[PDB]
Amino acid sequence: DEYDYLFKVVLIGDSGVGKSNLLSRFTRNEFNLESKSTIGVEFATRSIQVDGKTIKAQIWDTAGQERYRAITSAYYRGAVGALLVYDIAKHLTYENVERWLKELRDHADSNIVIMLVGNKSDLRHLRAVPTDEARAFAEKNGLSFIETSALDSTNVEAAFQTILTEIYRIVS
Amino acid sequence: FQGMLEYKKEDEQKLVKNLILELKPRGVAVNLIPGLPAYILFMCVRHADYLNDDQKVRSLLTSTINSIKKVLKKRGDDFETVSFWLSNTCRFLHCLKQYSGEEGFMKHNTSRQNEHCLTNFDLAEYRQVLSDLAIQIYQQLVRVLENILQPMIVSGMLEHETIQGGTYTLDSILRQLNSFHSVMCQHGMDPELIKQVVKQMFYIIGAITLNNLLLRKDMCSWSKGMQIRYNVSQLEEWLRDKNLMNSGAKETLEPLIQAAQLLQVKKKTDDDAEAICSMCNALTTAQIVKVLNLYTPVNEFEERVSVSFIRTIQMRLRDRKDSPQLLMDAKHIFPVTFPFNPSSLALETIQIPASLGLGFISRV
Ligand SMILES: Nc1nc2c(ncn2[C@@H]2O[C@H](COP(=O)(O)OP(=O)(O)O)[C@@H](O)[C@H]2O)c(=O)[nH]1
Ligand code: BEF
Ligand SMILES: [Mg+2]
Repeated sequence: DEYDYLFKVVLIGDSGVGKSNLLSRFTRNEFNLESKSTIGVEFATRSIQVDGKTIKAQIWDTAGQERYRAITSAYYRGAVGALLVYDIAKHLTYENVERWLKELRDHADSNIVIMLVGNKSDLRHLRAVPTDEARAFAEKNGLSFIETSALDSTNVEAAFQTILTEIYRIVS
Repeated sequence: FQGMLEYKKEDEQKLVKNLILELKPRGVAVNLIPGLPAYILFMCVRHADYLNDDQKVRSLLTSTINSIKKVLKKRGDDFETVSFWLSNTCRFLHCLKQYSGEEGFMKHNTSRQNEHCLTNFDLAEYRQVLSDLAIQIYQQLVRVLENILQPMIVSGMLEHETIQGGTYTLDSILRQLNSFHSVMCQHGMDPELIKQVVKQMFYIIGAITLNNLLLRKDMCSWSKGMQIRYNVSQLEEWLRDKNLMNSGAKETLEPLIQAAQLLQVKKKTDDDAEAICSMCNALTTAQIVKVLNLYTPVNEFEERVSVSFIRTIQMRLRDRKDSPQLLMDAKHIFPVTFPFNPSSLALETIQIPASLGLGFISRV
């Protein structure tokens, strides 16, 4: 297949927030209730259309764990986009967003496009992170914002579509 | 029309020559519908059976099998040739079963198709000959594709670095795979056969890549592990795009995947050891220990795998009862199972184009 742009996008956030299922939902429309902690680094691609151009998303995935700095550097290297993910039903994962933002600033290009993603929006009855609170943090820190559900697929396409479009605005 | 084909006894060699010996796979009339030579051949058998001519039945079937063997002996190293005649031999076998007159092979037949069944001859023995012939053709197909893929694997799967963001690359392998698959599809090869061929190709890719890991220290780092995992992910996505996720091809890569994972994971604590043992169930103890031994870091702040850690691994993998295998047999061929795929094609509707050069054949 052919493409006009190749955008490396990385997924970051606490273990269990749903990074790998966001990947699987977007790239192959699949979801796993029993997905286990990601081993090493995983990869998946999908091409979309932006402004009449074919943009190939190259999505990197890894566990929200501590690792050798060199591996982290390789993970972020060349990334033009990042999904910073937390669990709307787990406030601790939202509290740790600052930590992942710090890792981002330490390793990523200064012009990387960052979207704050509140995943598991299907768990409405268990919400621990107010939408307004997270959106306000995102806006304050120069991040895009969206709430997704990898489970029922809500806003998953829109999330990737938006961040890939914002990257395109910068690099085209 | 009856759905048979009549030919003079003096034109039998002429029949097998144009339809089998000198027939081109890329023929325009041949690419209208798949298995056309197989259908034409069988339509002649029906007439022989209808004529109760046991001598003609014997000669034609003998001329057919020997003509197919001849093409594959002459044009032996051509993928398209082998692929084409594997498809047509199987279809010729399909016809002999579908129109055998045996109830077990006529469950999907129409009323008119049953009227086309053989009435005078039991060709059960001849079907066995073709079945064994089909096995030999498939064997030959695998050898040809293996000879093409083998030189590309090491360079494309390991040596060519792209994870940081002429000789063969991953795209080279991907393109070759596409060519193989496209050819088999064009010939209308049985889907069960195509899937088994793809599985065979992926095993070859996996085994050769994994064997090089187990033989080279300059390939055992976390960076190479990431590269290998990405390369495999590309192969997986190719499978998905071609609707081959049930071919078994992906599962053959599982030892390679776990080796790539082993290169990436932590290798120090007892928890790391337990994680490795639980993770590498598709690798043997010898293979796991080997990779840990060959693990040669390329950065400063990271140490080599200690002897204490390796002992811990061997201790945990003591109670496992697995194969003693170290290097894999990259030449191994999985035993092929052949399907029986009868078609809805109406023999009485099949016409013979003039470009085939078979005008001497009368349509009965
Ligand atoms: N209810 C719900 N559960 C989810 C969603 N996304 C992921 N999960 C579950 O959360 C668990 C962790 O998912 P995973 O993708 O492996 O988290 P990761 O460590 O960030 O990759 C899994 O059991 C998933 O089934 C979602 O949108 N809604
Ligand atoms: F555990 Be997840 F993969 F971060
Ligand atoms: Mg994960």
